[PDB]
Parts: sequence; C-alpha cells; structure tokens
Amino acid sequence: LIGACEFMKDRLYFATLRNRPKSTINIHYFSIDEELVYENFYADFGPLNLAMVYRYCCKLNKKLKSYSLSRKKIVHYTSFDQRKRANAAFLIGAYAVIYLKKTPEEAYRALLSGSNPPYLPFRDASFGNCTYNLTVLDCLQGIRKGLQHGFFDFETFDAEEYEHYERVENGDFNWIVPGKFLAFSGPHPKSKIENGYPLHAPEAYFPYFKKNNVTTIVRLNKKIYEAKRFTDAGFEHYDLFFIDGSTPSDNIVRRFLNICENTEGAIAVHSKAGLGRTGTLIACYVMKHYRFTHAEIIAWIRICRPGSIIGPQQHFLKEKQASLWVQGDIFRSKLK
Repeated sequence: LIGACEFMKDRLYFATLRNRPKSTINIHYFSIDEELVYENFYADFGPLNLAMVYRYCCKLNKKLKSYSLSRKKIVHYTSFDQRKRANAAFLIGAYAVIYLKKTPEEAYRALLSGSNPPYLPFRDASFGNCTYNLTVLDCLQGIRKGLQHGFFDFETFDAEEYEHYERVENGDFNWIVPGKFLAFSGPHPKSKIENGYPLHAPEAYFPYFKKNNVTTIVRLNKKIYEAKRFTDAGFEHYDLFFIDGSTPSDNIVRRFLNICENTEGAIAVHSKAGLGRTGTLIACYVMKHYRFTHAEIIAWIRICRPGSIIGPQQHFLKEKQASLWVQGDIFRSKLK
C-alpha cells in the first residue's frame, strides 16, 4: 500500500493500480471502474452522476459495516486510466465529505497524500477544446454546497426513480433543486417513436408535474409544440429563446429570474437537449439565491444532469458570478 491515500487511519485507502490486486486476510480490495460507468456525449468523461455517487456510498458503507471485513484494511482501487481515476477519486472524496464529515479541502488533501500524478480535470461535452477545467476539488465543493442547501439527502434519495426518469424512454429529466427546478429535453408535438427514438408530447409529463408541484414551463429553444398545450392543462408557460450553444442576454437572465422568483412551485425548464441553455439559466438562479460559485454550480448541475452547460456558457457563469451574488444580497435584504 505504498503511495495509497489514507482516508481512515489503518482502515480506508484509495489506490491507483496498474493490475488487478488480490484480496488477502489483511486487505480487501474493490474497484468500481467497470460497475459505475459514465455515459459520455462526446469527449466528456465525468463527473459521475448523483445516482452513481449514491450507489458508491451505499457499497462502501456496507463494506465498512460488514462483519467479514471488520478486521481488514479496505482499499478502493482504480486503474491508470486517468479518466476512470478522476471519477474514482471524486467518488471517495465525496464519500469523505458526506459520511466522514471532511471538508472538500481535507478530502482533496487526502487524494494528494500519496505520491501520485495529478488528477485530470473534467471537461464539457463540446467538439472542440475545453478551457474551463472542472477539477475534482470543484466537484467536491459542489457536493458540499448541494448538501449544505439540502439539494440531496442520501437517507431519502431514490436511485430507481433517478435512473428511471433520466432515460429518454421515460421523459429524460432530472431534478436540479428539489421542489424548485427540473431540467428536461424539449417535448415534441406527438408522443411517438421515430427511427427508434422515443418522443414525448407535453401531455405525457402532466401527471408527474402536477403530482410534484410543477407550476411553470420555461422553453429556451425553437418552438415545435404549441405552448397552449401546457397552459390549457393549468401550467404557466414562458418562452425565453436563445440560440443553441450561446449565452443568454441580460434581458433573458432578468426575465428568467423574475419568472422563477414569482412562483412558489417548481419550474420545469427545457431546451432541445435540456443541457446547455437549461443548465446555464438554472445556474444563474442558484448562484444568485444560494451563493454557489461558478465552479460549484457547474459541478452540481452536471452531477444531477451530465453534459449540462457547454462551451462559452461556462465562462459566462464565471463572468456573471459577482453581479449575481450582489443581486442576491440586494434581493435578500429587501426581505424582512
């Protein structure tokens, strides 16, 4: 275990190993590299999504409470594939934050505690270069912030539901802020199957939305269904179009924040994929109202909905952070 990162004195370690190790009477080894696998869009490779973080933490907690392993060092290993290794490092750092009560900085210090190469930064889903480098530390800080503001709770998290509704066959949506924001791909005019691709019409969503207090739909992409189909059914509906892969005007950001601040229910936000444009505007709201940094919210939203926030949208959020924070301080003063 030379070079291994120690997370619990004489008890839990994170190791990078070129070949499969053999568990012994003294050491239990396990890897998730082939069990929890990131589903990529293009050259993005992580971070692993929230349900995969949950499944890891469940796996590890059971090992640490197991009688058969109670006298053993438990070693989470990953390989020399740096894209597997960054996700594996993210997983055990996140466990450290959630269950071992370490700060993101402590968890990350542990990840550097061996003699190991740096961890590769995560990147976006674009076809070019990505110069917004989302690090493992950023992802651990996003986890801490989500925990801090109750955006997830692994005592109640329902991974079967998460894994059900993320699928295009079941509507392709994810909660980003419980009770407040759901992100999804844009409905089509008719529920059907076209070239083996399942398409959902607005009405398909009504039961879930009504049951979960979705009062408002915000569309950010080109119109291919009549807004009336939602408003008839009782939903508020709003159009704030901006071009795929671009950043929204001040006017669009202003309008989005007013729409969301003036409902007490949840807002279902969509674009074409529900990734770039949708993630960018939700990020603006969460930076203003919860004071996430740009790195924390890009991490948090991608953990909930991989592929979210692309290309220039990333540097946009960094550029707008300071003013969104100010606008939030003003907003909260004018309360009371």
